[PDB]
Amino acid sequence: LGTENLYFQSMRTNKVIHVIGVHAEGEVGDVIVGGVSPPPGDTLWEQSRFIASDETLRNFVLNEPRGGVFRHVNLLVPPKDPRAQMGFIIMEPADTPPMSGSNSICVSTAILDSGIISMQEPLTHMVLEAPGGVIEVTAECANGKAERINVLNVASFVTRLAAALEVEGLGTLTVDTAYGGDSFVIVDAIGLGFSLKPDEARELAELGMKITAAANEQLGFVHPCNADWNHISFCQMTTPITRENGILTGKSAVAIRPGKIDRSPTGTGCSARLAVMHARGEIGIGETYIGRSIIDSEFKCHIDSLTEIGGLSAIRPVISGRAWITGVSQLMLDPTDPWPSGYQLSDTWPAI
Amino acid sequence: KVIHVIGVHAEGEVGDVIVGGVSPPPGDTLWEQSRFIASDETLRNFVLNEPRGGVFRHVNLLVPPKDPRAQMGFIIMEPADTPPMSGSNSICVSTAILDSGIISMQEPLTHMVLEAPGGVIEVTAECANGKAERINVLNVASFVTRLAAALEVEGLGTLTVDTAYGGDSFVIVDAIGLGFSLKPDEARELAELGMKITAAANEQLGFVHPCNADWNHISFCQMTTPITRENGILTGKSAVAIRPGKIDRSPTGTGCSARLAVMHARGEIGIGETYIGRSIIDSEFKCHIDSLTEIGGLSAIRPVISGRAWITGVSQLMLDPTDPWPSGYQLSDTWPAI
Ligand SMILES: O=C([O-])c1ccc[nH]1
Ligand SMILES: O=C([O-])c1ccc[nH]1
Repeated sequence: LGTENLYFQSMRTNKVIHVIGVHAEGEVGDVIVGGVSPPPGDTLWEQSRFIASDETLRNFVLNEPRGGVFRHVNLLVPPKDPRAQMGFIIMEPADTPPMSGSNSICVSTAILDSGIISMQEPLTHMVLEAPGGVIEVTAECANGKAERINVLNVASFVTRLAAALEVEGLGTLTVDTAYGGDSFVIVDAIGLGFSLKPDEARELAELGMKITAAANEQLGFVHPCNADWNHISFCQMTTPITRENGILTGKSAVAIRPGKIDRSPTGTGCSARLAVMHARGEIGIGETYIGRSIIDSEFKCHIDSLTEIGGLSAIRPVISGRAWITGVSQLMLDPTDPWPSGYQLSDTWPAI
Repeated sequence: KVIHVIGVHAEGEVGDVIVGGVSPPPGDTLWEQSRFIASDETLRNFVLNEPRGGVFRHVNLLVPPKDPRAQMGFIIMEPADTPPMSGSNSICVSTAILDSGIISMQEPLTHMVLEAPGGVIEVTAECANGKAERINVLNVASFVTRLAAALEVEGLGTLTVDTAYGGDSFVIVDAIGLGFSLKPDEARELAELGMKITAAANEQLGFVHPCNADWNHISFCQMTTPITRENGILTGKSAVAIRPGKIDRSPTGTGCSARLAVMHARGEIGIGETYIGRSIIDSEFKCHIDSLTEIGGLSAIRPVISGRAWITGVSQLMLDPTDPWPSGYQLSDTWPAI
């Protein structure tokens, strides 16, 4: 990657994990490329359950002093599904989910830019496996770089349309719940008094935690084909969709536990929102939808095809965005460091 | 274009060290060079802001020293300031310098002289098996500027505080009866209370260093619990609030220096007597007063701060010219707003 192979003899006793730093439309998605053995498990899903329950890797790479609550880190593993060329496990600050759009884009970009999978130009096609299923990727490549990644995400669908939700201090809200590769409660920000400007980030994150907590209590979440994913991960706070020079476009702020707004438009969020829109006849197959984030970054999306999941109408959405490499690192653990799993403090890692 | 960084923390507090890829800033003193870093902001934003840094990082730039006494210089980049000195960061710098081979390592002890923007510090590193395991730093002259001054703080009435310099500037206040324990899960509350006290101290008391007019504000609020003795050794805990709202994970070497100046002014500790400073996560700096001196008309001390650092990784930071955020960004969810 235009990087030097650095070596320091005084560090020879440290365990070492090789990471490529990346963000997609502003949202960090670092990629572990070396130093970590595939977790135990016959399925990728099972491997991800190990990562979630064991916690050792998660804490090492996500906690200060090496990570920070703004990071996500993805572990590359061999594919289990014969269709796939590479598997990956997504580690978010407080969850290990079935999918993540921005992180899948980071993974695709790191894999191709570093030569882990060979690059064709102008297009590279590959199949990756996430814990929540196989995804098909088309990378637009030029000059040895993967410039834009198009991801055919897993089946997305509505679980509740216009449900009532009681939240302390806010009375009764009307919300949707849906799956886009991860689970969402979706609510209008305008009625909550927000326009989704960047200076609102902390207030939106805290408001989002509260709404997601209420939704998990009152509504829950069921994926008809995944009995293991039974909670709402995210609160997606939206402003209404408009048409700009012919193209449908909408903004949201997605609150990630324990309290951080996605800097990207949230690929799973756009997938979920597209599922609601299609259910209400607000968009059809093929039509472009531009999702925007709190910092005005963008994903270009469309519905690729329709399908069905445990008898629910579903969509296969495409999410497209760009990622950029921010660095390469070797993470080390000195056996005498008194914080081998890092630490968490409420000043920089939101409590609760 | 690639910046080479050794990641380090000293007693929990991050102090990454840039060891290659960045030319020294213009200036005829290290202070002038640090002023360029502070005003230009390009390097600071790139290494401290997300997506590469985070509000919990500090990053140090090695440069050739301007002071003839020194062998290596460094510029400390903290989240909202580029200050004269930082104890934890000087320990990370010393550790990285020796572990990387930038200055040769002798065992069992290496002696070196470094230059921070606030002046020259003398370092003795305890080295074994090719590693610098413990760093002993003779910090810059430290002194009290006000003992037991009144400070009005909204919601708290009137506090009695000290202001002092330990290589950076402090308002020092007793946490007992302020209603928080010095515990990791009170970190956010303490950081916010600290910002508020520092703001009040800057408005009502201010800070002047006799030797340099640019060191003209109070950087930190040091919230203490009373001195005790543990395992026979005088010891005290503090939580230091770093702008824009983070508690030092180390005991704060400049804060220990300032507290020692107060203690000495009050006859609570003599020259050579060990004092252990403790942090919110119970990490430790072993300190003592080495000697006495005078700064302008002020009585002052030369304190030694001792701590251990550990390498967290080695990194190469890069910037893609099409990246829309070449200076990163700051958002209030993870980077506390002013
Ligand atoms: O893009 C996404 O789906 C995502 C989830 C969390 C952060 N980004
Ligand atoms: O050890 C210190 O002096 C320090 C200042 C800021 C963080 N640590």
